[PDB]
Parts: sequence; structure tokens; C-alpha cells
Amino acid sequence: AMVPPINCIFNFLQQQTPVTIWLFEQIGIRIKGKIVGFDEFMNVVIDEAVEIPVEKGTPLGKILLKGDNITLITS
Amino acid sequence: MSTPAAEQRKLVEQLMHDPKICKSYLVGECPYDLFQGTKQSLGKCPQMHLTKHKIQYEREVKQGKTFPEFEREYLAILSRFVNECNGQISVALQNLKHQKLQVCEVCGAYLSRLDTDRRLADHFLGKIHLGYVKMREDYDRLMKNNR
Amino acid sequence: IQVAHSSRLANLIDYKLRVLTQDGRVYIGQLMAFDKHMNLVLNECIEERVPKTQLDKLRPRGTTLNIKVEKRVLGLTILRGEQILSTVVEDKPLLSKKERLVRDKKEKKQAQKQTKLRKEKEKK
Amino acid sequence: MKLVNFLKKLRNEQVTIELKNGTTVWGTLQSVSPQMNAILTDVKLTLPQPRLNKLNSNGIAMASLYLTGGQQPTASDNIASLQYINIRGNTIRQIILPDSLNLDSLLVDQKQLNSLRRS
Amino acid sequence: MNYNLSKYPDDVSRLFKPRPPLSYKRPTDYPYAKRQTNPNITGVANLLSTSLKHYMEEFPEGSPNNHLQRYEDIKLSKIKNAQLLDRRLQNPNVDPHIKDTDPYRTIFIGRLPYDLDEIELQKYFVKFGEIEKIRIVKDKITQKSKGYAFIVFKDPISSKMAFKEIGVHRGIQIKDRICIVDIERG
Amino acid sequence: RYYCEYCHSYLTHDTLSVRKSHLVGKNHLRITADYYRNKARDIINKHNHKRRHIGKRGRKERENSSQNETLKVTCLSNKEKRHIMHVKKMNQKELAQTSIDTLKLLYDGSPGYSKVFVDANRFDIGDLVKASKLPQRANEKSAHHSFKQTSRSRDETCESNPFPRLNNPKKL
Amino acid sequence: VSTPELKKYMDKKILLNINGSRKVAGILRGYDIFLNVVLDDAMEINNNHQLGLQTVIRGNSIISLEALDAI
Amino acid sequence: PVNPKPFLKGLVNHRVGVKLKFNSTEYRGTLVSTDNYFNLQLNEAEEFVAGVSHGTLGEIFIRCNNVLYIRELP
Amino acid sequence: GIPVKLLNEAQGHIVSLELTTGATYRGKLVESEDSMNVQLRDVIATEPQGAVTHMDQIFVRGSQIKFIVVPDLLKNAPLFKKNSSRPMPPI
Amino acid sequence: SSQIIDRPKHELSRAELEELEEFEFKHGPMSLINDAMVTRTPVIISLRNNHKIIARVKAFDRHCNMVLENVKELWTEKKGKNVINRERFISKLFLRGDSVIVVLKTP
RNA sequence: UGGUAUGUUC
RNA sequence: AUACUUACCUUAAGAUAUCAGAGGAAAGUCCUACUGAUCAAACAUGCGCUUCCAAUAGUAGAAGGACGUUAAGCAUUUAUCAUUGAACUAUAAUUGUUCAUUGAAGUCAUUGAUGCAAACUCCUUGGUCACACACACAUACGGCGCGGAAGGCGUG
Ligand SMILES: [Zn+2]
Repeated sequence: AMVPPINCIFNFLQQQTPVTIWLFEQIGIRIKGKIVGFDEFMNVVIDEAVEIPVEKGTPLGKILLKGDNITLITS
Repeated sequence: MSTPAAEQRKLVEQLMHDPKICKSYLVGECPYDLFQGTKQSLGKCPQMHLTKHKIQYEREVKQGKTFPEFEREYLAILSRFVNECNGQISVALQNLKHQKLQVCEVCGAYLSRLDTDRRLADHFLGKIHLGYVKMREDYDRLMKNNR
Repeated sequence: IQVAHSSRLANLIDYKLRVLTQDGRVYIGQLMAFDKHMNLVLNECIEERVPKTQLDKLRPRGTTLNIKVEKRVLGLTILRGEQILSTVVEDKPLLSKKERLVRDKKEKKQAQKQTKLRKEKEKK
Repeated sequence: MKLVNFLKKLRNEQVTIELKNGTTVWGTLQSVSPQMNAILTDVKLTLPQPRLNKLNSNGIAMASLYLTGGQQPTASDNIASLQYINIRGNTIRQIILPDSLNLDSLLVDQKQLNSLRRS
Repeated sequence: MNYNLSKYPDDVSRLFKPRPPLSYKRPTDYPYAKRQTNPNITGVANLLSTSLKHYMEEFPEGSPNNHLQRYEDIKLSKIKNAQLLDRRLQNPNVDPHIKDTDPYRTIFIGRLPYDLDEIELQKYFVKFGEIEKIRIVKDKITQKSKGYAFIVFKDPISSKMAFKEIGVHRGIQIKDRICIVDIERG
Repeated sequence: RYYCEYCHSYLTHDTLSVRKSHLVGKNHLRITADYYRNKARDIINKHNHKRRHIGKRGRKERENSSQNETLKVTCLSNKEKRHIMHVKKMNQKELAQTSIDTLKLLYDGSPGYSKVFVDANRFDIGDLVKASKLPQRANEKSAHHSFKQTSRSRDETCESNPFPRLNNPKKL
Repeated sequence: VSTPELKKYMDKKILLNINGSRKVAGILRGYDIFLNVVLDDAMEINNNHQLGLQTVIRGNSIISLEALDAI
Repeated sequence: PVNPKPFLKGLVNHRVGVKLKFNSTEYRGTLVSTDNYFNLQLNEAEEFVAGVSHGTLGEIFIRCNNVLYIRELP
Repeated sequence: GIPVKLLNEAQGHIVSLELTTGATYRGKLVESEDSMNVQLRDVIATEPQGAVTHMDQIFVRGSQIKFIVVPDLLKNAPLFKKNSSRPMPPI
Repeated sequence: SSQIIDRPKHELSRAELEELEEFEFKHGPMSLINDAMVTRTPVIISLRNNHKIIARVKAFDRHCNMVLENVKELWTEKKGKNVINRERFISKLFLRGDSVIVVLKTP
């Protein structure tokens, strides 16, 4: 059985499993948080978001993250 | 359909109890869906099918609170196609009765004994034969689970 | 070499082009085909590049600059249009415009004969 | 409104296309494609130095100018004078227009005016 | 090339013998991780205090957008023709000229000849019933006959057959034209 | 639509399955093989001349040619050159398919032979020869050829063939 | 448009270079038409630290995806 | 369970902070209206190239591709 | 268009392609797509700073390709012919 | 109005496409540029190569490409300690839309 | 009302 | 070749120069082997248009190559990281130096690479055309032989 990546992002939403989002480099932060809703374009909204430099980084509350930047969504 | 971004939106829009939900897709394979690709397609499935209901149903089976009248609904679907194609394979056996040919029930169509194993393997890997095979062993498995 | 003022990339089939890419590399070859995305097909295109060591002789100040240019030979390549930056024309085609016309009329004759034959053969 | 249909109207005028390298292309403009593929003819590619001594310039675009084949071998600055350049559209950053042309004749979209009269 | 992953036989696949392998040259661009446009895009607000004031002292008034003027002119002339249409619709009961007897007997005919007569079209309606009144409409600015006329007959059944005949037969033969016919509809 | 300029035939709306089925078809594959055989034959045997730009011979040149002599030209007949050019083309073809394979004959008993020379057990192209075989859908050709296949395994040790010379070999 | 031809790489270990430097190796569980890929038990090869139980990679950032198994 | 397009429709005429991907520049301001491409129009906006606030900005149109994230501010 | 169809002609022949990262790959072309995704087999892989290795198969996303070098006989392929006439397609 | 905004564009009729373009320019984010086109006020545009232009918009477009008059380009160049402010005046200019980052309407 | 493909029979 | 068996398919829409004027089926639509103006294409056809077209009265030369030799040319510069033991200098946990041991990777090259420059050998290409072996020219130079190549412009 295959799990397409829409299904994996939707399982991250449905179980609220906390994700680390690797943005693409030369920015140099990562977003930790929980996925509340995701787009067709892989925009995601994050509740209780933290940004981390590359584990002392700032909190953001709830953000909309544009999917052009995202490199990995890992748990 | 056209641009890839438009194609995904349909899938995600489809990701996001029985009045508007088909049961045959939700139990197993919807037999509307299985030979819709080939020529023997009756047509499109008239009741709506979603992936979100399939994930909810896998959640409901995994928790263990299964409800078997749904499976009785699905068995009521299977019996039509089983009896119709069983009549039709007996029509095929009557045509074969009334250059060596044999009739294969498990596709419901003609084969020859003269042809070799790899061409016959090609025919055995078909939309019609595999839709039939999932249909039939699912039917016999539901019947033996009833008995 | 002089090129016609109204010569688009569809006219310049079989001319020898000079395609420039984003990484500073020049591809030189006979043009075979092109596409909507502007990705070429070049027949005998030879890649050239300026090495980083030779490069500071290009910077603004002898009379003439002499740049040893690292060239590789590749043949019948297709480029990708995303990388192409601009194209310039280096050399005219082998055949003259009149002689190119003669060849095209000949080829039209031979092709029409062959499909006439294939039709009358499928009839019998 | 697409301004590419504005830009196609020019068709015989000395422009200066400033590309994303930093290289600027001055020349008589022939056609413009619907993806902004300018074809200029009597062009003079040049790469402006940054007037501060220590700052270098684009180095890749120096290589690109020399490799066009038109750099004058005695020349001090990076200029390359070449008949017929053809420019893929995504490269253009801005197009310096001539002083003389009247915008209020050219910017009238005939098709927008057409539908707006029709409806 | 000891082996063939292609569909062709060996002799055909030897014909597609490639060139020798490409030589290696050291790169002159940026490695893929180091590629970026400009970061440290500086802020826009510093301009707004100082540089904008020089710009406003230098160019105080913008040039007029005369290209939008033509779109607005066709829009306002559409609105103007709507207002004139409102006036012309403003100027039946006060019509008077067609205010002869009741509209049950009154047939209209249209696209009949401007250069026709009263008596020949009246006889044309008299073909299908007795005539009580007939009236051509001529333009009140200048008396070109408008090609429309109202004929009230002595009976509405005869006028119904007249409208049927003289409209349904492709518009009755006019002096030089096709005269459709129907009821008054006023 | 899809049109195969090798086969010269239109087909209905191309789906990757239908098109991929066509490109491995048998009729298509013999016609494509013929096409490139003919084009390689042409770019060998194209017999076409360079332009000859003929310069006016100097007088100082033309004295020394007057000394030497006319030299006789040998020219064959029509039938003779027909036969001899058939023969020469045949010689170039069989000299092109000639390959030297002696060193595989000489090492035929050596201890690590199967792993290097069988070419189906090699470690670089061992998987590729396995993938190269065919679908092999007509087994009637396989039953028509009644040889034994006689494959060499990789598991051979030097215990088999202890004394190679006991009538097992033939001379070079 | 058209889904990539990775039906033969399913459930096999695979090494792909994200961006130009990172190299992630995992078991391929699913793919999309953008070449998004989700692989279980990922690890980032440099010592090499594991990512997580289930990751997705945006195929915008994948260059090449060679397979470290049978196929 | 809130998706991104309803999230942006919900933030209409509400204070929001958008940070561009470049310099960690951020614009904090009230959201007037948003596109299908998520182009952003901000009113009474202030500019933060670091934590440092440089100024106040009247109305800004922020182009769709540059924004890293959009957050709702306290 | 013609260039993508030329890449489809080269299936089963040794092609060499240079990616946008700088890497070079030379191997058989097993499968190619309309998007230019290519799958090379028995591939010799040269990294940008020059190290060479051997890969059994590789799938490169076709967005990353700079150029592809196909065999040299394919200039005689029939899709380059200008004057060409079709057999009147069927229903 | 709202329903044409929510619907996917491949379904919409041709007149609905033209209607949506007018609607998004009138009541939208690009409406900002439109007001400065009509009220004839200068805008400050910040480009991707770290140049800032001050200009008036003569026309604009779906991709945010815009024809500008009285363009003034401001930029700064730095090596080490050293920094120079360079400024240039151009009369009429086309600006391709992909370079812009932020567009500000001057009060 | 079709196309390509496959293999059998003669 | 026929025939039969299966297996795989059986679709993005729309358009064909523009502007103005007259006519036909108050607003717009459609059309006119209608009429103006602009544009574009083909084909003829010209310009005192512009550039280029190789010795034989000689053994040459021009343009472009070499993935050619001299050639190991001449001048610079490169060839791992961690752990442990031993001697060792020392302001020093032993920073420096040498020898051995375990582990980790590791494109080949060092006759290489890079910088500079020269000679030589050889390939492809061309009107190797005709009349001439000539005292010209300030408005600086009869551009007043036949062709060919490539563009610029004009007319039909
Ligand atoms: Zn074919």
C-alpha cells in the first residue's frame, strides 16, 4: 500500500504529531510546530510555532507558512 | 488535467454516514471503480466516493467498533455481478460446446490451450481478470465468514 | 557576417549559433530544432568556458587580450531552455539559399511520390 | 491588459534592455514574442563597472560577454558590438524606453477598448 | 558495450556507438548551496523622509493619463446614450394619433415602404377585412414615413386573419419591401 | 495524435501504455532497425565530390611534365568492376565483423574463469545480461531450437579439471 | 499531468540529494506528481543523525534519487 | 482544522506581521485585502529589518513570492 | 516538440547529461518522460569537484538538467525532416 | 463576485475571467497600484537587486509589470568600510514584474 | 464506429 | 495476407490581419469574388546601393581548426583526518618536531596541474573567372567586364 504525501501531511494534521519543518537553506531557521491545515500548494498553518536558528529560538504563535520555502516536513 | 497544480487541488479537495457516502468503496473495492477503465464499464459510480471516509473507516476498523450491516450492503452489491457473469460464463460454455479453445471463468472469456504460458500470463494480468479475481475471492471470503 | 533583420529562430535552421547560458558558458553548433520553452538541439556544438584563472585578464585596465578558453567537445546535444540566456549567430549554412530551395523542391517531390505509392499499395 | 502587447508595438526603436546580470543591451528592436523574447539587431552589449575601486563586478557576466564573440580585442571596458542578438524573456529586468514616444497613444489597448465599446 | 539493454539486435546497437566520455573541467559558477539572489535587501522607509522630498520639489505634478481618457469617453458616451434613450422613452395614452378606436381591432404593420401610399396599403388590409381607420407614422422631426402603420378594422377576427396573412407570409409584398404584420401591442 | 515516421502509421490518442506498447512492437522494431541500417550504409557509401578549383599551370611547371612521359592508365570493364566492387564491399564487411578472441580460448581452464569470462557472472554486467534477455513470449522458437543451453555456474572450483591435458584440449 | 515512473522503487532504500549538499536515505513509501516523496526511517548522511519516523520531501528540492538496493 | 485560504480570509482587517524571506525584514500592519496568489495589502504598516524598527509605512503591496510567513499578532 | 521527442529516440543508448549542480552522468537511458525526467542505468557519475563513482541506477528530475548528449547517428532521425507527407489519418 | 473568486479558473467562462481581472484590480491588493495610477501620486518600489525606484505608474499589469515615467533609481554600493550612494534619472521605463518586492504608496 | 499491440490457425 | 483471442487506449477550448468608411440580415452582433489606409507573406523586378570571392610573371598565401608534435619545454605550486604510546624543544594542559600503532574516509594524475611563449607538421575551406603587365589622384582616386555569396532599400 502506498501513502501519497498529501496523506502523510493529513495524518500529521489528524494526529497532531509535532513536526519539524526544514526550510531551505541560506535562510537558516527551522520551524517546530503542529500542522493545523495544509494547502494544495503545500502552504501550511502552524499552531504554537517556534522558529529555531541553525533550540533557544523565538515563539510565533500561529503562522501561515508559504510552501515555496519548505524543504522537509519531518516528525 | 491540464496544469499539475490544478490536478492536485482535485486530490486535496477530495481529502478535505451512508446517505451521501457509497458503501462498496468503503468496505473494499467499489465494483463500479474496478472495470470502469475497460470496455465492460457499466458507467460512472453514482454515489460519491472520498478518501477521507476511507481513512475514517480504517480508523473505525482499527479501533474495533465494526458494523457488519455495511458488509451485508457490500455483499448485496457483489451478488448481482457474480450471478450475471455466472450466467454469462454458462453462455460462454454453451457457445464453446455448440483450433482448440477453452473458456476461462475467472476472466469470463475465451483462451486457447495452444498458446504458451507467457501470453496466457499476459491475459491473466488484466483489468477485467483482476477486477474479477478481487470480486470473486472477496465474495467467497464474505460467504465463508457468514457461514 | 550579416543576418537578415527579420530572421527569427525559425529561419535560422542549420545556421551555426552561439548560445549563452547562465553559468557563463558558450555552446557553438549547427542549429537543428527548437521549442516553445526555447530548448535547442545543436549538431556539433562545442562548449567553451573561461577558467577562473584566465578571467582577470578580462577586467578593465598589451593591445589585444588573449584568453585561453577551456573547450570540451560534445555532439548532438539538446540544451534546456531554462538555462539559455541569449543566442548569437556565428556562421551561415553550408548550402546557399538558392541551393537550399532546390533541395527542398526535390524532397517534396520524393515524399509525395512515396505516399502516393504507399496508398496505391494498401489498396491492392 | 498585458503590457507585452504594449511592448510589441515598439518594433523599430532604440531601446536599452537592462538584464538581470547587470549587462545592458542597447539597440534597435525588432519583434517581441508573447513571452517577452526581444530580438534586437545592431546591438552593443556592455557591462557597467561600479565606479568604486575595490568592487569588482559580475564575473560570470564578464565571461558571458567575452564568449559572445564580439568583444573588441583592444577595448578597455567590457563592450561587445554584435549584429543580431536574441534574448530569452526571463532575463530582462527593465527596458529603458526612448524619450520621444507618446505613451498616451501606445497604451490604448485596442482589445479592451473593443470589448468596452461592444459592451 | 558488451551487452544490449535496447530492443534492437547487436548490429543495430553497434551503430549507436557514442562519442568518448566527456572531459572534466573545473566550475566557474557558484556551487548549488551557495546560490541566492541578494539577501540584505535594505529597507524602504529611509527614502520616505529625505529622497521623496527632492522628488516632489523636482516633479510636483504628474503628467495626465490621456490613455485612460478614451476608455472613460466611450463609457460616458454609453451613459449619455442611455440618458437620451430615457428621454425618448419618456416622450401611448397621450400619443393621440393612434388613439382612435379600441386596440382589439388595431393591427400593426412594419417595414412597409416609406415611399408607399395610404390607399394601396389600406386596400392591402381591405383584402382581409373592412377598414375603420388607417394611420402611417411619420417622423416628427422630418416627415419620412417610418415604415410602420396602424390599421384598425371593423372587426378583430378579420384583423387577426390580416395579421396572420401579412406577417406569416414572410412579410406582405410592399411597394419595394417586406411588410411584416401583427397586432397593435400598445 | 501519435504518428511513427519509421512505420509511417497514425494511431489513436496516445497514452503512455499504448505508445510504450507500440515502440516495443515487432513490426516497428524491424522497421526501425532497417531505417538506421540504411542511414549508416548511406553515410558510408555516399559517393560525392569536392569542388575542384583548377589553377593555370605555370610554364616552368609545364616543361618538366613534358620530359617525364605519359603514364598508362588501367581501367576495368563494366562487368569486371561490378564483380570487383562486390568483392571489395564483402571484404570490408567481414573485416569489420572480425574480432580477436584468442585470450578467452587460452584461459579456458583457469581457476577463476567463470567469474571473468562467462560474462553472465561478472559483477559489473551480470545483472544487465539478466535484464537483457527478452519477454521470451513465443516459446515455440525455444522448443524449435533443441540444443541444451549449458550454462557455466559461478560456483566452480579447481578440483574439477585436475589434469587439463588428459585428452580434454585441442591444439591452438 | 503525468506521475513519475517510480513504481519500481517502492519499499526500497534510496539515497537522494536534497538541495545540493544534504543527502537523505530512507525507504520510499509514496510519491506525487511533483516528485514529492515520503520515506520512513530517514537519516541524513554526513555521526549521521536520524530525522524521524515519517518525513515528506518537497520535490522542488530533490535533484537525483539513486537507489541503494536491488530494484 | 483551519486551512490557509480561510486563515487569510479570517485575518482580513486584523493586525498581522509578514516576514519576507530575505533579510528577516518584517512588516507589521493591518491586512486590507489578499489575492488568490496571496498578494498582500497592508495598511498603517511598520518596518523591522531586524528587531530594529526603522519607520512607519502608509500602504504597502507585498508581492506574493517574497513572504516567508504571515502571523497573527497580539 | 522535437527536442523532447529526440530524447525519446535515445532510449537504450548511452547518453551523458550534466545536471545544474555540476555533476555529470553517463549511462544507458532506460526511461525518459515528457517532463525530461531521466533514468540512467549502469551509470558512471562524476561529482562537481571531480570524483567518479559507479551507480546501478539513477533517477534525475528533469528540471535539473543542463544538457543531454545523445548518440551521434540520431541526426538522421526522421523527425528532423522538413518536407514530409502523411497517409491521411483514419477515423 | 465572491463565487467567481472561490471557483477554480479552469471552470470559468471567458467573460468571467475578464470580470475577475477587473474585480481583483478594483477590490484587491493590486488596487493600491491602481489608486496611484489614477490619483497620479508617486510610488516607491523596492526591487530584488537592492535598487529602489521612485516613479509614477502610467500602466500596470497582472504580473505587476508597470510602465513608469520620471523614474528615479537609488542604490548604494559597499566594499568593506566604503559605501557610495548612486542615483540616476530615467524619463520613461518598463519594469518587468518579477523584480518587485514591495510597492509603497506615497502620502 | 475505430487504433496500436499480442499470439494461434490456414 | 485472412480470421479469431485477449491487452491497452478512443481527445483543453477558441481563432485566421488591423483601423475607418458605404450597404444588408437606438444598442451591439454577423456578413459583403464591397471600398480606403496600414501590416505581413510569397513571387517577379530593379537600383552607378554595401561587404566578400586565393601565386603561376609563380613553389606562395588568406580564413578556421588540430580532441597535433617538440614536451618530463621554461617558471611557480600541490599530495589526508582522528586516537594512543616514545623522545623532543618550552611561557604551556604538553602548542612545535620526529618514529611507530588503531580507526575513518580516498577520481585518476605529479612525465600531473597551473602560468607563459615560440617553432614546426598537417587537415578543411575559396571564381585559384575574363581582359590586362598599364603612371594615377583634391570634389582624392571612371564603383564604365561577366558571374557568385550575403545583407539594406524600392517598385509591381
Ligand atoms: Zn512505429
